[PDB]
Amino acid sequence: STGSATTTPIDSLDDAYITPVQIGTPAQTLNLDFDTGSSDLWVFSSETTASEVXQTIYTPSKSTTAKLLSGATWSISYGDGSSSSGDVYTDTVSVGGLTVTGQAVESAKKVSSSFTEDSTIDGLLGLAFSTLNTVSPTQQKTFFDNAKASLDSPVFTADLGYHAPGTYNFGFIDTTAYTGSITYTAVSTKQGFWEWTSTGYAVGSGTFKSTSIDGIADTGTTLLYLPATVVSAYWAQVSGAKSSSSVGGYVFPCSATLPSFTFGVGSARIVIPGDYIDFGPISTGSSSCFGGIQSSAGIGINIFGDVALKAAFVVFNGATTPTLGFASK
Amino acid sequence: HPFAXIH
Repeated sequence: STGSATTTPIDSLDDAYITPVQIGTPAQTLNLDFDTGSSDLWVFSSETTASEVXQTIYTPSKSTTAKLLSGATWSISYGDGSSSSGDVYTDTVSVGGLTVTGQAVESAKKVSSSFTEDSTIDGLLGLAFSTLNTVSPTQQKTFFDNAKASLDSPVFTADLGYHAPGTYNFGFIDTTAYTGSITYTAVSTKQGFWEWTSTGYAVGSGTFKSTSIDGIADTGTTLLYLPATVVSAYWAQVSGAKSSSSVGGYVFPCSATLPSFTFGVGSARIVIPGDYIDFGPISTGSSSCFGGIQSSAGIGINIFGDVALKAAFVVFNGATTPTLGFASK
Repeated sequence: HPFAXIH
């Protein structure tokens, strides 16, 4: 089997992407944030504290296929400080036509303020490795992990759009969705992430520096977070750019034409256009824009978030020894 | 309004 689903930016900044997910019988369609940086499928629900709901909710008592996983609870927090917790059902979950029975659907009893505040996101679908799942006492498998037995190939692909719709595919590689060939690179699962080592970087039309950058492919992070020295090298090529303590990162004049940023995948090179790094104005009509490449020093890990991923066709190969592929597009 | 998805 295969699935194919359209993913859409939630706003004009490409802050995040939502993808429809059908849960239960009859199907309840929720728009979830597919997150390769975590491993819980959790949803706003009829269980969620009413004052914390503003979203489409899952109602387990309206699904004939929902089963309570007795004694199971979950609790998660994320790098940006957001969090949620609750209890657990198994139910039928379909993404893009691909159906999994017995998927753990984590029903939120409570959600943090940032989730309440984002009317567009009805929950998360985690796509990192199942060792990160927060269900206790027994961790639950991701949608991808459960799907592998039926998939035509144990892969999914992320094709995120630049201010445009894109696609998540499960079980096949669409050879018309990218140019050139895919270059694959080793993944470490020791921390539960799609963790890999980039072979280096270049700024604009400058030289490629061979330097190992260990980081994660994270569709649930907006920006590209890289080592401080790498980020400083980038913004040195932007004449108005400065680090802003109050804004919390590099800012630059919105009118500037930015250089591209290239990262290495083995011998291959992925080029992030300058325009993608022009993230947006600090407020509507501001002359100051926030940069799309920022230091990873605060987060503590390098993160190839959407600014990087949307420049590529990205293959999450979930064979027993996983690998990560990138192609230009 | 950037997002940073597990801690």
